[PDB]
Amino acid sequence: NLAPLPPHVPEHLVFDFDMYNPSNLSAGVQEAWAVLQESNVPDLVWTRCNGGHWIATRGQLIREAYEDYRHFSSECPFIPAYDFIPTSMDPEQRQFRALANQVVGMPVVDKLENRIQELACSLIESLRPQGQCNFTEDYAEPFPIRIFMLLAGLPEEDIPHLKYLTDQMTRPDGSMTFAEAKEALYDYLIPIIEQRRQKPGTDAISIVANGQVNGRPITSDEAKRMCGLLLVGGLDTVVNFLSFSMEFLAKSPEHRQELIERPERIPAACEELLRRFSLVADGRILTSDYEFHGVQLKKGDQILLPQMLSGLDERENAAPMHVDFSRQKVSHTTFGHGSHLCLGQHLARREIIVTLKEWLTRIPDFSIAPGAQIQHKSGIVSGVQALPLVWDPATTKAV
Ligand code: HEM
Repeated sequence: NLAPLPPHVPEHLVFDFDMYNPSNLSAGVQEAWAVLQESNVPDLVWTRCNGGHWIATRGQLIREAYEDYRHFSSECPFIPAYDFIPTSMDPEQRQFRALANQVVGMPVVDKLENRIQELACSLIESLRPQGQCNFTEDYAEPFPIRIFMLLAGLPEEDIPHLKYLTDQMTRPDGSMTFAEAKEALYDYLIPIIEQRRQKPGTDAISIVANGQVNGRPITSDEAKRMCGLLLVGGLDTVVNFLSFSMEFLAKSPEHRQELIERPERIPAACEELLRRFSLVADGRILTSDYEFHGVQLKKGDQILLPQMLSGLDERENAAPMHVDFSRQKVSHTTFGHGSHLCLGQHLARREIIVTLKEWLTRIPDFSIAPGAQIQHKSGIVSGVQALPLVWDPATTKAV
């Protein structure tokens, strides 16, 4: 479905890329997006897919647009009932982020690290003697939701229902509309926020519920909308990213062996994997008519600014599809750039590093299940549909 081409858009800039179903997704999702960086493709193009929108294809422009919040607004960040905070905001933004940093900043992640390891260990040990798993379902999906319950001081018994609600927001089975799933999340959070307003702990919800905004107490509406984002922001991104990384390690024994031999390289490897298997593609909306790098943008045009593409740009990193854990400068915008830079980036890195450290020492040798062709999916958060892995349980190390 190709939306009618707006009069202000010149035909030479038209490239009908579909962010939800790119051509040759079969070759890998990053590769599918990287078509936008072929030499015949301009730095800024218009697609008639998905309502019609601009796409910045190079890291320079992606970074610039994210820095220029006055022209490129977050009021409409998705192509093509959402009310989470502080996503859709462009003074308030700063205070909400400051409050979120209080609950997921480095000192919190540092305190949580060993608990993250103990969770990783328990999951891996549960899988280890089987000699197979679907990594995405059996390790990746249960992990970040459990980390959120730790962060937010919520009981383990609440996981199935909360997981169901967040699953309906991104992959509905039809039982709930997005609005219904969101409201049920709020029905869950509201009593807890109220309770911890009056009797706080040191968990994330307690800290949020007692925050201040513009010199007055954070409202219940503001607090639930922040807690909601802290929950959903760290689920599909981590699930899918872990899956891309493990798929790669399964298919590249030489890279796997490098991390087995030199575990001290795992933090640097994490960063290089974040670049190579970057997965988010958000956008902005034009606040006014604006000429950007020789291209006339119109007030209200949407522009896709794919975080994924900056680090894949050969102008930012040489031989960008190659994975090299020793890169001296790993340039990427995997966690975003500018005023909405991911608040969960420190927690996410710790989850990744802990996962790789524990998997590589317990199950150092694993492969893709023979005959399986790994399928990717594309959209705002690109991903791995399933990741069937196999290993010999006699090569593994028991707890
Ligand atoms: C590999 C994992 C992750 C990736 C790649 C990722 C990526 C991103 C990106 C690109 C943005 C900016 C979106 C934009 O500018 O439009 C963002 C924002 C955000 N992230 Fe993450 N994220 C990850 C993990 C997490 C985790 C674990 C959490 C929570 C614990 C989290 C919470 C948030 C929140 C609350 C925002 C909104 C920030 C704002 O608007 O001020 N993320 N993330």
